[PDB]
Amino acid sequence: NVTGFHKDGIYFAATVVRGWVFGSTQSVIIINNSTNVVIFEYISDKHLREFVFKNKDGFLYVYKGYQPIDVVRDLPSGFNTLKPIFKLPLFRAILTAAAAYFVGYLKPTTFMLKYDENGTITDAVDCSQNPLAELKCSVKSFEIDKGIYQTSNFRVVP
Amino acid sequence: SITTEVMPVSMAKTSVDCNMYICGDSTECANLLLQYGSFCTQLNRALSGIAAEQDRNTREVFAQVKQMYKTPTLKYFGGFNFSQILPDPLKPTKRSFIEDLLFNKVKFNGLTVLPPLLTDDMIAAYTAALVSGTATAGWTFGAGAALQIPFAMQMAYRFNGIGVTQNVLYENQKQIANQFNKAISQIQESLTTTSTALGKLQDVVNQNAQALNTLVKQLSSNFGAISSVLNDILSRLDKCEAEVQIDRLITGRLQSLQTYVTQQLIRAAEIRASANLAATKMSECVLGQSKRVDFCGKGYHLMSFPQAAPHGVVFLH
Amino acid sequence: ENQKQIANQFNKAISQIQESLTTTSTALGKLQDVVNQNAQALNTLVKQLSSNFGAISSVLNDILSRLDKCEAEVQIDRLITGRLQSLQTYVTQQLIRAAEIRASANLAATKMSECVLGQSKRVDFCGKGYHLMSFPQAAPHGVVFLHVTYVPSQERNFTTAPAICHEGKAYFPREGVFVFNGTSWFITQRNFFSPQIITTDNTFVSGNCDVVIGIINNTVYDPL
Amino acid sequence: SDFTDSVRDPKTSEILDISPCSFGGVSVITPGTNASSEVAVLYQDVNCTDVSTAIHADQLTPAWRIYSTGNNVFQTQAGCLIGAEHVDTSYECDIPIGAGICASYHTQKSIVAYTMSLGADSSIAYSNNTIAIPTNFSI
Ligand SMILES: *[C@@H]1O[C@H](CO)[C@@H](O)[C@H](O)[C@H]1NC(C)=O
Ligand SMILES: *[C@@H]1O[C@H](CO)[C@@H](O)[C@H](O)[C@H]1NC(C)=O
Ligand SMILES: *[C@@H]1O[C@H](CO)[C@@H](O)[C@H](O)[C@H]1NC(C)=O
Ligand SMILES: *[C@@H]1O[C@H](CO)[C@@H](O)[C@H](O)[C@H]1NC(C)=O
Ligand SMILES: *[C@@H]1O[C@H](CO)[C@@H](O)[C@H](O)[C@H]1NC(C)=O
Ligand SMILES: *[C@@H]1O[C@H](CO)[C@@H](O)[C@H](O)[C@H]1NC(C)=O
Ligand SMILES: *[C@@H]1O[C@H](CO)[C@@H](O)[C@H](O)[C@H]1NC(C)=O
Repeated sequence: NVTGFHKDGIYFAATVVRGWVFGSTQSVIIINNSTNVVIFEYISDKHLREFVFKNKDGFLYVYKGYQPIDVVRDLPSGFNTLKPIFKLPLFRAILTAAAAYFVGYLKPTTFMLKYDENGTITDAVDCSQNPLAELKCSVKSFEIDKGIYQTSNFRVVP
Repeated sequence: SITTEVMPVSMAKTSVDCNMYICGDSTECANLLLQYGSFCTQLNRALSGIAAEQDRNTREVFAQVKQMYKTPTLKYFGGFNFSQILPDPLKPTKRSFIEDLLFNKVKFNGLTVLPPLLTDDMIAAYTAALVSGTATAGWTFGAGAALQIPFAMQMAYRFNGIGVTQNVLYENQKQIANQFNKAISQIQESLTTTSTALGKLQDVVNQNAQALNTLVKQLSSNFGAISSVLNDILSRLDKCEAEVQIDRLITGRLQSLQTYVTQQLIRAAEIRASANLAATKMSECVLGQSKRVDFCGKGYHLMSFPQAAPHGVVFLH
Repeated sequence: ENQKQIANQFNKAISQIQESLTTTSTALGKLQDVVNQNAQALNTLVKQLSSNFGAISSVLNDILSRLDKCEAEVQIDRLITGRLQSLQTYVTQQLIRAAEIRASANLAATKMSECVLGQSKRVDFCGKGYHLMSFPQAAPHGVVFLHVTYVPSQERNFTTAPAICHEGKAYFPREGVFVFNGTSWFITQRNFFSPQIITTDNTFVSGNCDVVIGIINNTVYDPL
Repeated sequence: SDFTDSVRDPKTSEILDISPCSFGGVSVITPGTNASSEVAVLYQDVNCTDVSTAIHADQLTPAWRIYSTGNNVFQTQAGCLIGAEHVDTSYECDIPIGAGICASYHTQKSIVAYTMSLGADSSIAYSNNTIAIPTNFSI
């Protein structure tokens, strides 16, 4: 589920000056311009661009991506992966300048990724979505012939 | 004179959860067991294969007819009284007298016993159809299509197969019928009086019970740790002094579970050999007459009737 | 009398089994199962090599490039113990599987020794029905038999009788049974309907027709 | 096996028996991912009124996020099935389940469960003065 605007790490995507703030409110500032990037005053030098933020062990990972999309009000269903860009040793974000941004949440779950020859990420299916998905995740193959299989054990949490 | 011969076919299907047996409900114990990477899925796969092998054994033994036959309304074929072998419609249960007197003669650990694919009535239906086909269609219903023969002429043919001419049978049929009825009554009395005649099936059940009991009892040892209960370890130590005790419990319980799996594999191999022998015995002794000496019964062989048994088959040669 | 019909049935059977072997994909289940079991054992051994067994790292060269010769000894000991356990488990599973394959090989050996080089009178050991011969063929890590069988069909009802008597003497068939046909009686064999006239050549005498149940009054042709 | 089974209550001095609440192995039955993508789930040896209540209260540790079905529940002696419809007609067994139940993928198609079929049923008539003789054969 994602919130359309026409905890433990958040997901960002946006269809334009974009800024971020992080704190318990001295201030942690991230400002992205058209050409320059300004960030502990670290200074460095349609379409859909995706930033993945995560935080563990006193470190914060920032990942970036890019994909050319079609001009439409919602977001089309598609497949793309994003590479890491940087990592730093140290939730709502404001942007300004017809524009939209969407936020999804992160959960600790297991995936299973299919590579290829000359291969980036080509296909992936989740391991905690469907019983068929759990079966694919357990037999460790994309094609399962007819039969009965045992995957895991069920238990009721008190 | 008729004689009995008991064989095992299948043993008790079972399964063991690796995460429930070794660790309790602590997720850190799941992490420490995941350090011993990809180990306890092998045991579960082996026991699943064992259960599939048990179902294969029962299916390969009993289901050797492509069609079945209705139980005849009359149980008297020329002086041969068959009321003790074929099932009777009076009882609400559809089992014969021999089968009914022979069936009556013999959690916190994640242990489960899966039910068999075929129930008792399933096997009883197979046995009743097979016996009726022997009694009516003669020796040609598994070797091709069924061909109905009167019982006296089939007896004459089987005597001719032994080496005795037909006139010997047809001159003294009543004496042979009386001997047959006395033999059935004698074997019924011998089955119902004593308590030790089904040794092998009781031995299989007792061996499986002893293995499960000694596994459950071996769970209760501390393996050199300060206590034998994992929850008492996790309620009395921090996350660097309890790790070594958890490691010792993991190692000991892993050794015990691996030993139980190996013993189960060897025992299943022995039961598979017995099941294949029983399958070829019934395929070469009920559906036909065997000229191999001393393979079915003592002396010369005429025919044989199978009966069901708890995890087994009982022949009457 | 009907060699050409049997030859045509033989050729149709060979063509049918060739088509059935070439169309489907699941007929050689057992050899594929053996290969897949061996591959799974090797794969899980190689994957189990990649675990650390509670040590600080799962690569031995990384242990020997980051510790001295008294702090790396305990980690080396843990790797030795874990990999020893894995290798011993693989050896035990291989021994049991080899025992199963040895049993199957002995069964196949005695099957071909008692079914190709000779004709077996054991029912339902080679093929369904009666057995004529068998041809072996090679297979990847195995042998494939082609048993040829002779099965009867097109059954017909008849009226039968145990024995007949002509002048106070019981007559019993030599090899075969008595069939009424709706006409005068005939003698036949038990697997193919080919009637013949009752004659003293294929019939033998024993006793009188007073004690055997179901004697029929009928004539016995003597060839003079 | 040195297991805490019964406890005297430390305050009112009554008797409490301790049992482990429901758990077991789970299995999935599929017709193979070449005909469809719908599967069915078998929960082993539980009277799964408990399982239905606990999954409508969202307390099962196998976290099926989008899977929630309670319209097709069938009870067997090996456990209970969610995702299959009970059919009284007998057919030859396609995949084994236990206690004489076999699932299959016959009729639009769906997963159906039924009772084991013995085979081709027939009945040969007996008479004590009739014989049967074949007249033809096929190699
Ligand atoms: C066969 O034996 C049973 C044994 O109780 C008996 O009841 C029945 O009458 C017998 N059948 C006869 C004598 O035809
Ligand atoms: C033989 O006769 C019986 C009754 O007379 C009949 O039910 C049966 O079908 C017949 N057999 C064949 C092969 O026609
Ligand atoms: C058998 O009976 C038929 C009449 O149904 C008759 O035509 C035939 O000749 C008989 N068989 C022989 C060998 O005579
Ligand atoms: C066949 O059974 C009937 C039924 O009792 C009997 O009357 C007849 O005598 C039997 N047939 C022969 C040849 O004995
Ligand atoms: C303990 O406390 C309970 C709760 O107030 C009280 O009912 C009880 O009398 C006290 N004493 C004992 C011995 O249980
Ligand atoms: C399951 O429990 C309910 C209520 O306790 C009961 O009515 C039902 O019969 C139980 N199911 C079985 C198979 O015993
Ligand atoms: C056996 O059946 C085939 C096919 O129906 C037929 O051509 C052949 O003539 C039959 N055999 C005899 C001996 O009639």
